[PDB]
Amino acid sequence: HKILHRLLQD
Amino acid sequence: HKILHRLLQDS
Amino acid sequence: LALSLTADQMVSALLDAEPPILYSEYDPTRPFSEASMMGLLTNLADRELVHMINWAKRVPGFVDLTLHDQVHLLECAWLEILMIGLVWRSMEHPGKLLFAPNLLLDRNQGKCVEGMVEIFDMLLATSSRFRMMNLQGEEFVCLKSIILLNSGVYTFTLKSLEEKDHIHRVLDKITDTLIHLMAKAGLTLQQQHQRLAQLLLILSHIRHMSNKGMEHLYSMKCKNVVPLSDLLLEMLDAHRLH
Amino acid sequence: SLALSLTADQMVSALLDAEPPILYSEYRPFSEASMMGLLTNLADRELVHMINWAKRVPGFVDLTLHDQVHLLECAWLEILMIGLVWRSMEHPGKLLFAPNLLLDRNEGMVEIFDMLLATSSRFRMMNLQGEEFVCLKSIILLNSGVYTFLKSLEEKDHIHRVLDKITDTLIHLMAKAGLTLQQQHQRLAQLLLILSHIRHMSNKGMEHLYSMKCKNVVPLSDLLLEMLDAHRL
Ligand SMILES: Cn1c(N)nc2ncc(-c3ccccc3)cc21
Ligand SMILES: Cn1c(N)nc2ncc(-c3ccccc3)cc21
Repeated sequence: HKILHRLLQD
Repeated sequence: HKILHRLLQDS
Repeated sequence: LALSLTADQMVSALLDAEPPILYSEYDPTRPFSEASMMGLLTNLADRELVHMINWAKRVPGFVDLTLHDQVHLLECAWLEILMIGLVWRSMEHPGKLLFAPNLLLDRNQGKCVEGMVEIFDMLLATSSRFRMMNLQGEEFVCLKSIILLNSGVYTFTLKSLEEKDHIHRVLDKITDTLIHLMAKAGLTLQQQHQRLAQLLLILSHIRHMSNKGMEHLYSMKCKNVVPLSDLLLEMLDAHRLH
Repeated sequence: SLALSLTADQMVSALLDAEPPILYSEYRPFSEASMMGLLTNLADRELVHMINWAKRVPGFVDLTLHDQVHLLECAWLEILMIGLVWRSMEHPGKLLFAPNLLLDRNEGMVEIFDMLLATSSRFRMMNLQGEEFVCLKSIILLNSGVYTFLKSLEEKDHIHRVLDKITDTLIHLMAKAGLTLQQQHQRLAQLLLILSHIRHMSNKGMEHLYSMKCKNVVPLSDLLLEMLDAHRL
């Protein structure tokens, strides 16, 4: 679960 | 450095 | 949609999405070390990335894409994006790099970071170029948006070719926008496409500054010179580097 | 001076006229060492030729030798790659390194291979024209190393003037092919932006060529070695 991926949903 | 130098003069 | 945006709406959005200039943790009580300075840049970048992500989302067309794709574009362009910003804000600062309002360095100062100077020279060079052409803000954000869509599009089953094509359509609008701008700037037709060429050619050197930037970072990493954020680690990773 | 007096069509005819020959490779299965041998053997020979084409790139002989050296030291691998890409176009899923050496993606060079193939997929999807390709190729030569440059300011000035010409020439080409103004600009943009992807493949290959170097797995010519020397120094 890459960091960037989650940051791109917040 | 130098081979290229000499090719660019070759005629 | 981004394709029904006009030129002037295209420009308004981008200027409106622009990130803030962030300050460095600059501690003027000690002299720089290699480790310290690098710390400062990696701390700054780390914080710019978070804002960057939010900027990308406001780049027209960009939210139309799957997360995996957004992830990829960003992983490809992040350092180009940081460097083109740095160059831009360094514009009016001849001989210096304005990483932050409190971190304005010259080629003499990056001295203590092994291998940084070459990249410093390049960036100051790009800045003198933008200065000499008189790069405008409206043109800068266009360039910056181009870099984000472009850099990783080549490196993109059936939903793939629609996504590609989508990005190409969007890049075409920004091209239309760059031209709009120059026309409005009172440029002749000839000067428009000459200018458009000069700026797009500048991206080549920015891709190039990035690649050298990346490899230098990997070596600070591989030397345990500076701790890198879990985000930095991951973005440097993407470049599967060595 | 003479480069700034050429016409759109004289520019084009001079560049098609300087176009290098498609050289051949060496004529069982491949070892790692054997494969890269052919590539670097090929590349070396192609270098000798590329130097002669550069001298016939209008504007190029106007410069000093330091500067041709520097331009060629920066551009060389980009030049090679856009040739392979251009030659590979009409062979979907393959790289035509030479007529006898036509490979598919079937250590580390695979990522590079995938990029070159994508570049060729692009050129294909755009239907790049030959006249367009030789222009792009000259752009690469004059562009790549000018940033990293009143003896000097004039020379840059010169190269940038030559570059606008090649760009005028690219536009001629597309107006001639009957595209609208909007489409000339879009198109011009699309082709310049590929150069960014080419500069990127080249920076990557340079590093891969640097490990294949440190490895002594593959002899490299004294030229090939010096040209790789320039990218570290
Ligand atoms: C030159 N450089 C390298 N080698 N690694 C770097 N990481 C980040 C930056 C950066 C961070 C914030 C603003 C401007 C530049 C610069 C870097
Ligand atoms: C990726 N790569 C490495 N590492 N070393 C290389 N040497 C030559 C080429 C090459 C030569 C002619 C056409 C296209 C590529 C590519 C190389």
